Amino acid sequence: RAERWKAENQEGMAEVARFIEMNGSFADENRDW
Amino acid sequence: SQFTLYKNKDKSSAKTYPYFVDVQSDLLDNLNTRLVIPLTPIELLDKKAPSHLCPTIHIDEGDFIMLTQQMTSVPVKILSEPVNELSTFRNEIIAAIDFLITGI
Amino acid sequence: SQFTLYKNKDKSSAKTYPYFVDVQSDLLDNLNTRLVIPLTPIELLDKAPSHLCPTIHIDEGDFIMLTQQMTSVPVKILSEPVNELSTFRNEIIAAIDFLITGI
Repeated sequence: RAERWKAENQEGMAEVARFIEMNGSFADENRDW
Repeated sequence: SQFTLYKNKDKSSAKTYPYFVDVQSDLLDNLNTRLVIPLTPIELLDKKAPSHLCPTIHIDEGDFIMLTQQMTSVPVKILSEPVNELSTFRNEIIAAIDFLITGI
Repeated sequence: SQFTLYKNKDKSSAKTYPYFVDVQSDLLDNLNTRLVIPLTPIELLDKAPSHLCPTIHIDEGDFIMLTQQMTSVPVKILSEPVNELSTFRNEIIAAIDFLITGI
């Protein structure tokens, strides 16, 4: 039930995404190319 | 999508890094970022790259070295032009990443 | 120096990401770049998927490792080593496994 796993963890991921949008991304600011 | 190859739309880095391959599990496709690895043309190389870490990838677009050590997280937005699929290289791509973090 | 903890000297990201950990094999230390994963204060984040974002309890504080923000950086920015996370090596690598295999 890979789809159910995605469904269950949707809010967890969304929260993290909103966190990175509101606080900036480490990768983008430190990426070497 | 995992192992899908994308054309680098960034003019500043497109020359050295013409393409990048998505190496992130499809299970996590709800993320708005993707772990990707850039490919560089063999015709631009000064020296040979260690093949265990940087496998040679032969495709329609040409022959490339997968610069595994330069794997990075990028916004899903830049995955705008898929051009190929590298699922047949799955095992070596994974083994390359595993080598990078284990030395095995 | 795999699993060595570094203080973030990048001013534009230091507040959200005060530290990052080197996850690259010591066998490949001849490379001029390093694969690293940033840490963010847990009290600064309000419950990420545990399998993807391990919790780090260290002397510096309590952090979430943002595996999804893993990136290659110039070896130059590893200027300030302050600790090491070898005790969490399996949790750290497992998170990468998960990122790539979904297992």
